[PDB]
Amino acid sequence: SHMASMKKKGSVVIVGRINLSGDTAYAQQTRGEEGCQETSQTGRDKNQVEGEVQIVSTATQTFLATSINGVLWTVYHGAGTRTIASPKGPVTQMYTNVDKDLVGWQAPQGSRSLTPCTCGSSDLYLVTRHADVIPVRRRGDSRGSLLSPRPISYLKGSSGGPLLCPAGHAVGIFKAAVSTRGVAKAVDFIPVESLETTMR
Ligand SMILES: C=C[C@@H]1C[C@]1(NC(=O)[C@@H]1C[C@@H](Oc2ncc(OC)c3ccc(Cl)cc23)CN1C(=O)[C@@H](NC(=O)OC(C)(C)C)C(C)(C)C)C(=O)NS(=O)(=O)C1CC1
Ligand SMILES: [Zn+2]
Repeated sequence: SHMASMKKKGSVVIVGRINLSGDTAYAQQTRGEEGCQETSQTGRDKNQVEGEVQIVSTATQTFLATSINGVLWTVYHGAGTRTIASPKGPVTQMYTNVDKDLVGWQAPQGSRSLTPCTCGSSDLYLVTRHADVIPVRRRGDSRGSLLSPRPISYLKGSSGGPLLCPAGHAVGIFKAAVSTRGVAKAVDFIPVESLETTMR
């Protein structure tokens, strides 16, 4: 083929956040589609970053990313091997594991990090891209049941979002829905211990 006209994939772009700083959880958009597209190609993102849970986008997908221990984590099936846009240009992943469906970049300046859970608690809460907080009972190392099942439509675009313990520690990163006839009864996640193993 003709290398001179081979395209490059864009960067992952932060387009908003799930605000969890107050009494009420709600989604905020910080960048529109025109801006997202331009920032994805340049990889230069001068927007102020805040909070632990970012809403991110490529040209073709939108999902979430969560800061834990100074690393912005998300799913490989969303991000691939892409760089993330940042103030001084594209930033290369510092973690990539296709087997775990996991990628990570250094956490953006301005972001806040969740602390990894050491509670050993099995009463969890999944935070969606729509800022719904979904009670989840932990059922194994990497699976939890929804207390109230939801159609998979409800969860689509929330991979890379956090499962939190009652104290607000990060317990895992949302990976896949366990679905029966389109209804999500459970969720698979990357447990925080796996992140911490990946970090070492
Ligand atoms: C509905 C919301 C769920 C959380 C969600 N994730 C998904 O859709 C994922 C992607 C795909 O699975 C996997 N791909 C690649 C992997 O590695 C590279 C995986 C390594 C390990 C495992 Cl576990 C799965 C992997 C299929 N899938 C399912 O969840 C599927 N379920 C699934 O596969 O369930 C079982 C695993 C139990 C079979 C299905 C779509 C059918 C519900 C999402 O929101 N995505 S997204 O929209 O944001 C998209 C990033 C833009
Ligand atoms: Zn905890």
